[PDB]
Amino acid sequence: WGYGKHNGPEHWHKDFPIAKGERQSPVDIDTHTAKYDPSLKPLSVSYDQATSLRILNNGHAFNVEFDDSQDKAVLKGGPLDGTYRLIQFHFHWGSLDGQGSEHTVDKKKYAAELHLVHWNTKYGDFGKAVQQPDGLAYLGIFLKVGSAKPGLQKVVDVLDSIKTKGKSADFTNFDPRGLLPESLDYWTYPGSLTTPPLLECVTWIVLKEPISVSSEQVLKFRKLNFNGEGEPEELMVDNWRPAQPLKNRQIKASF
Ligand SMILES: [Hg+2]
Ligand SMILES: [Zn+2]
Repeated sequence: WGYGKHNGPEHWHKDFPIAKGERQSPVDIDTHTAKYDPSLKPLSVSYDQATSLRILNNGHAFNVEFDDSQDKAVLKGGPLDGTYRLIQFHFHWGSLDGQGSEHTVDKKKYAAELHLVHWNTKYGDFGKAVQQPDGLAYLGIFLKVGSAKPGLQKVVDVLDSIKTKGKSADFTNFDPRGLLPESLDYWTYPGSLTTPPLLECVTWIVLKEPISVSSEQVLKFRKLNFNGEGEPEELMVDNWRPAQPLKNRQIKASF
């Protein structure tokens, strides 16, 4: 699988039949159809004790991994029931500033999309959460081109080190709190992973307010390689999956 024409999203259904499931992600968020649910509690993000370990190029993105052997960085409140632990974060960007996001608002697409992945700690490990309908919690944050995001530069500088697939580098003392928008207002719906296995275990929480980043910041992303070292260079761009059918699902708003 990949994002090319011969291994693109439109071919995933052959290896991952679930790609044609009933609760697939991403979806288009129709702000007029979204239903404001008053009984929705405020989001609770506690990343003050977060501990990043490394950054890795897995061939379809770059992952910032965190230490989740303890309730260091947690996500609770909101639509969620219990504690969810931060395991890793990654992005989805385009070839141009006109595309890159997996999620869209009123059919609009952003430069990129930040996804912070959390697993329901009553399941004890990550591997077991994927086996549950409420095993994961995803924080979707949209990125627009404008002013530079200061708290994102550490990441942008290390990319040269993980240019190719398989590469990794130590990445400690990184505070994810520098990547959140001002407001925690969100939309929530039942979904899945936007990459194979495409398991339908995720509880989506897409924040309303986007974070701006500079054109030179987004450009560093696009300099990454899908390919492994010593292989023909295939730039890591357009690593996003097209919106899927909501199929009866309902998208709720906290605002
Ligand atoms: Hg699941
Ligand atoms: Zn993602």
